[PDB]
Amino acid sequence: NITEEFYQSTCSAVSKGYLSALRTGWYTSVITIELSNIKENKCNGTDAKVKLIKQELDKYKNAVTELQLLMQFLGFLLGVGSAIASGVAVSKVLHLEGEVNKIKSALLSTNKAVVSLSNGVSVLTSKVLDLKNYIDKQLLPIVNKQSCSISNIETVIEFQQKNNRLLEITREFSVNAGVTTPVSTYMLTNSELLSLINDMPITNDQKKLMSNNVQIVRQQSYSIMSIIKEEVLAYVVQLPLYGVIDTPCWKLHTSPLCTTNTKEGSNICLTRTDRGWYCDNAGSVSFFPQAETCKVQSNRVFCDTMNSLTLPSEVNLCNVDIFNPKYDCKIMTSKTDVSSSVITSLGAIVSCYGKTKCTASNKNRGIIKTFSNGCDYVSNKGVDTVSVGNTLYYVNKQEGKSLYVKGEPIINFYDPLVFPSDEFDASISQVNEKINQSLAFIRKSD
Amino acid sequence: TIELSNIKENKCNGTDAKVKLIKQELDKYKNAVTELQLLMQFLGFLLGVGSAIASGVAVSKVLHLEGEVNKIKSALLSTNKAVVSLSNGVSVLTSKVLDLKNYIDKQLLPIVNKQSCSISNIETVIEFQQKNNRLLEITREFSVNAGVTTPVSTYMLTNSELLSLINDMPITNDQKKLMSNNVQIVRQQ
Amino acid sequence: DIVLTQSPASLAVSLGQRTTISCRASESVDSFDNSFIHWYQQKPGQPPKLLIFLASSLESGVPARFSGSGSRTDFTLTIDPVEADDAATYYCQQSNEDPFTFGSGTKLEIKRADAAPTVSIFPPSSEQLTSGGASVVCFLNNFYPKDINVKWKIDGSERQNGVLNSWTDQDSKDSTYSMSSTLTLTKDEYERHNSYTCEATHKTSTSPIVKSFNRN
Amino acid sequence: VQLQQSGAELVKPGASVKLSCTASGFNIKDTFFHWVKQRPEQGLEWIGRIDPADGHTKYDPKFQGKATITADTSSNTAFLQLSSLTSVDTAVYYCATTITAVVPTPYNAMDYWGQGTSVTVSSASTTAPSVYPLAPVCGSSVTLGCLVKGYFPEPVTLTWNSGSLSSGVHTFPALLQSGLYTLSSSVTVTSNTWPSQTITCNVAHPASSTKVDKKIEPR
Ligand SMILES: [Zn+2]
Ligand SMILES: [Zn+2]
Ligand SMILES: [Zn+2]
Repeated sequence: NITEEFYQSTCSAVSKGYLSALRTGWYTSVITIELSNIKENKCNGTDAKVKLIKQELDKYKNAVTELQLLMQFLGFLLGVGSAIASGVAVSKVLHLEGEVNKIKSALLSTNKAVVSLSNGVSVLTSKVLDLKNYIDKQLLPIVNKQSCSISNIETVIEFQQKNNRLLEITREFSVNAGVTTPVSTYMLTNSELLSLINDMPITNDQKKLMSNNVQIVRQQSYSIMSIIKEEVLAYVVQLPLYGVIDTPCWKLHTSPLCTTNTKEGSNICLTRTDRGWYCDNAGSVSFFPQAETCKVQSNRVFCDTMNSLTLPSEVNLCNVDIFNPKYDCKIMTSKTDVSSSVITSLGAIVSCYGKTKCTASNKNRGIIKTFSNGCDYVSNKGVDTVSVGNTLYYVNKQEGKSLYVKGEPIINFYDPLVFPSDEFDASISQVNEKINQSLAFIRKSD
Repeated sequence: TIELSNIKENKCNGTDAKVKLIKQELDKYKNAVTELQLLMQFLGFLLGVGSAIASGVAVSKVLHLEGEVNKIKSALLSTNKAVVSLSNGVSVLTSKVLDLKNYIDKQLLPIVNKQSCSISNIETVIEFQQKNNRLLEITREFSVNAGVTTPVSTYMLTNSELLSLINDMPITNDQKKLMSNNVQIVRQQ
Repeated sequence: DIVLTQSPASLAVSLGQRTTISCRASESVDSFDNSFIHWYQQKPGQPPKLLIFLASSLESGVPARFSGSGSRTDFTLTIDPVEADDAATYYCQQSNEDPFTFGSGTKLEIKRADAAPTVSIFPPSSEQLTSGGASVVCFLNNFYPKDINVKWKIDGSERQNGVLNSWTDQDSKDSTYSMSSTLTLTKDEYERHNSYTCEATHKTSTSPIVKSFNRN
Repeated sequence: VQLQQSGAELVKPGASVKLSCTASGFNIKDTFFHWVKQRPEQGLEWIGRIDPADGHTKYDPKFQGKATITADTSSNTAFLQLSSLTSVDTAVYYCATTITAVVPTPYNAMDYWGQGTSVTVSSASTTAPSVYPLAPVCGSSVTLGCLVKGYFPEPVTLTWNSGSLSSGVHTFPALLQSGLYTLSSSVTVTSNTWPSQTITCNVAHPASSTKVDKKIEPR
């Protein structure tokens, strides 16, 4: 499964076992709730049974009215999308004349139908709740039969269950301005969402993937309010569809790499800034700089190409030889020699500088390693916690073998006299350019 | 730990409103169990990268092993608090905060099989949905968060349960008094 | 474990009367509102058949001649009216606590009018005599009550060594018993004597029923 | 619906045996299974129960190590493995479930039972039966007999006229004498039926793979 390599030379680590599930595009469905506009109830009197049904009908009638009022490091390199552009684009089409009537007619006999909208796009539609028929054909008839003092108390409770979902939906949208993420259990129950996946135009491998991770799918989905014309409430559900699946993926962890002299100043530091998730797709490598935004379950990675850059395969060369000519690896430089630790998939990188106390501890044995100054690594095999200064990090206990690639720290090849100490997004070649400009200009004057 | 009974498929024919609620509730419960089974399967840049739940997950991983539950299950059969040593050697305290099994298997379902699914007293169905309610919210919170919740809600750990957990934590009275007077912050962390 | 004591261990009941069986529990077998006691009927050669579940619920397809009662530690099965088919053993069982436990059983016998046996005697088969063995079989069919005495006489003197007796269980239709008595000898010893006699002593007569044959 | 259990078993002392109980008419994933032991002239002993949906089992501790209950939903079959057998394990073993109930509980009554599997623990080898017809000595009705002597182990099956002659039949329980089993059966018909009509004793002994038919013939 998962493995890990720590490169001592550039103070970074690569975890390799993972598999992709990249969100590549969107699927939009139209969800409808058929609900009825009720005429004024003539049930006077405060008989205890009566007050409950009148109160419940009133909660429903207000909820409809409430709904009517409501309808009226390198992250900076990424670029700016519009998360709900697709679903909103579908939502606006539903406003056109007799589009609801088409949807309404399509779901008249079943609860699922494919409708060709006026713009030509065919979308799945679902009737997930039928309060129109329940109220008009079961509840109100029982009220007239029993003259509003219901003999059988269970029918009012049967209504209260049906009505709660419409009340929770109207409560959520009252607070979200009609666009929510993740999509709630009231908007789409778990069984409904699983059912939409079976009917989506994707391979069984994709259907099986989504069905086994509905909670991830749910979190990557949007719920867009659309209309309440006629007797219908309609909102668009925007689902992620994963167009790239099961390609190899790897995560890069990076930490500052500094010289190890104890004197307070005069230390110089260097950090790889390309930390994040890498997944090769379609002959290229997709890079996700904010690895927090990617969600991992088992050994499969769900990222979103909205948060990616599309890079040449040669990026991989930065891990093995940072100075290679084929790709200019991104680095940052400073004189701030602060101690910290980065917990990786299968261990921990410890950048220990200055006078910091740095230790690795076992749950049973106590402290079992004290670090020297510099960037080092420890496997999660014998180690349970790592303590850097006053910070105690627990280590990941995911199983897998890690291997330490010894090497001379890269920072030793720079002398502090010509080293450019404020560069936030420089490269291997860019630092050399500033060194040669600085090494010639100072030398030439003498 | 919450004690659950797995309800097998009920054979209730009939459209009497009483049956409709009982069957509606039993299926509602069965969905939650099925849902939970799906779940088992300026200077900020200088800070450094932790793994917030690496400790909790490490405990959670051990519980997946064959019959680790039986260790837990037998330890709490006679009390609601016990310390269990897991397979990896870790001794962790375990708490039984709710026993829904005994109500369902020995009070509800017996009355169902006895009265041929036609419940006489509507109070038992309202009793059921109230008994059932907390487990339904617990499963909702987990269903929307991919199984990891923060802050810890009152459905996950009631106020008295947490205050009791603090007493049994390996900490000084200064720590217990600190946590006990700021449960709402404790929940947030 | 919960111990269930059933009494009586056996009883005789006439057709059409009502009867009761008791089942007493060691500890209470109640949870909440329910008693987890069950009653099963078992006839020889078959698995048990469930009659009553929980305390008083009659299992579907079971005649409404069976009823159950009781609350905590004391339970009752009643059969009314008793029919000839009801001759069998009855067991109670609790499921309120693990392990599930069964009672030690109550055997119900149907009481009927006395009947003398129909006696048939059979000389050894020609194949068995070829095989070098010789068994004499005596059938005593459709009698009541079960208590009966059989004696084998060879040439007018009693012989007990080698007699093998097997009774059937009470017939579910006519409430009679049957039994098989086989006297097994060696072939050489069989054809050295002439008179083989089978004597059944039964309460249906003071003089025993005698069936015999002479080795032709 | 039907629960069909495997056939009778002869087991060497110290060896093991695995019994099966295959369900027809319903899917075992939807209920609970129990195994119950009944020794001859003994009571019923609950061995344990299983939920076939997830493998969860609960045993009477008396049987722990001795009894292992498993299930396979693929073949809709429940199993009982008995290990390291001694003579006190000679007994009839039953399968059971709740089906005649609105909601199946593991605490519900056992309303359906398999027919039982008869396990005999013995070192003795298998012995085929001798089948002997019993004609009357050389009234209005006549009684004929059939003697099945000296077989091992149980069971044997005996019918009359291939089962079409069932009324007036008495078949007696087998007994051990000198290490082997002996059983007999009588049939009573009107004296006008025999010897006019042929009457044949049918005896099958599966363990020795024998099946013979013996016509009753007058002496
Ligand atoms: Zn930590
Ligand atoms: Zn409790
Ligand atoms: Zn075996």
